[PDB]
Amino acid sequence: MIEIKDKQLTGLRFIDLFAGLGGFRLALESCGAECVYSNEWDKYAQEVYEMNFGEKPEGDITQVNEKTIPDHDILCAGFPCQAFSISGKQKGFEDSRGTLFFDIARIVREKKPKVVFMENVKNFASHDNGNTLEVVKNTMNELDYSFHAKVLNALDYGIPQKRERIYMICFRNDLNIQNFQFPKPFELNTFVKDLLLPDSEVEHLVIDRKDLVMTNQEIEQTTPKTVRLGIVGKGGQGERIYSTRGIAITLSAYGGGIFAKTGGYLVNGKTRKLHPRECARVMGYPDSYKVHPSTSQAYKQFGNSVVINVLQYIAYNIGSSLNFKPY
DNA sequence: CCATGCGCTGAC
DNA sequence: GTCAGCGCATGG
Ligand SMILES: Nc1ncnc2c1ncn2[C@@H]1O[C@H](CSCC[C@H](N)C(=O)O)[C@@H](O)[C@H]1O
Repeated sequence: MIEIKDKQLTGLRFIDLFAGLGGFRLALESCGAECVYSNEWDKYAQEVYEMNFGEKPEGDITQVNEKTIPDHDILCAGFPCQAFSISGKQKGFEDSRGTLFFDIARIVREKKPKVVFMENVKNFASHDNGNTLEVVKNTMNELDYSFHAKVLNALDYGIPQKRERIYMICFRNDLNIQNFQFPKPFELNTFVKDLLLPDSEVEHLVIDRKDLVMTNQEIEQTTPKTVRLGIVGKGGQGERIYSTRGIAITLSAYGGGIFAKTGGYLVNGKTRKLHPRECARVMGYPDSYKVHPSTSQAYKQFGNSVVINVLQYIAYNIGSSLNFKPY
């Protein structure tokens, strides 16, 4: 993460829904806000959250009464995506996991916070010919909010990863906010090779298979794009190998292949997948965050997560607007 | 629960 | 024709 000297959100309160590792909390806390409620149902995720922040998040949101939730200023939610991703089937609103937005809508109707900050995958902006995005937009206008949405790629904000996502921000109409804007892009000066750990700390992650079909040469100069070097098996998901001189591919939660959930990379002559700490780093987490002791569950958590740096520049821009109240 | 071979869809 | 995805399905 980045350091913030000007703390634009000092007296505001917010809630962490679909908490996961607490990516939204780290970001909003560095700007000065305070957390008064958190929710998440996975046994193991609750263990890490507690290890780092000190509290246990409430369970299943579908059976919690919206009237018991504390008063607050900003609502945060990175809702589920299996039903909208380009890698899965595409059932959408007909999916048992695709109805979560309506619970946000339900909680929003009672507490009426000032800001709503949500995140989901790129294909959500294009799913069902745009009907899904419109249902979200119109439901939001009906509740008396304005709707701003956009797709930002992480390689444009300082992190070496090709993770594309849609961020949605909405302000209550009494406020009359007319100057909100998404952060501007800038040049990348850090690459995958600058986040890696020493060779000794790994060894056990190396893979020597006899399918290595080198199909390109190692490049000699850095570049902000994924550069493919070879294939294993049939070159399907998890059997593709990349150069440590470009950027990482999107980390995932339920992925497969011999180089599962992280992909494979050519390092000092050998091919291997990434370590949980290198996963923390390509996602913007600080070395002081404690990861779960089960490596298998650690990989699933970083893959469902959110990149801190981008949430930080966006949050700062929410506060600037709330603070511009001239006579 | 953990490991790993797959096969289709979207935006060039 | 090329290439990538906060995934799905099946075995122990
Ligand atoms: N019915 C439900 N009630 C409560 N939590 C739920 C839920 N369905 C899914 N979840 C949780 O929703 C999360 C979606 S992914 C969100 C990740 C988070 N932004 C990050 O910083 O890590 C998962 O952790 C999932 O376990």
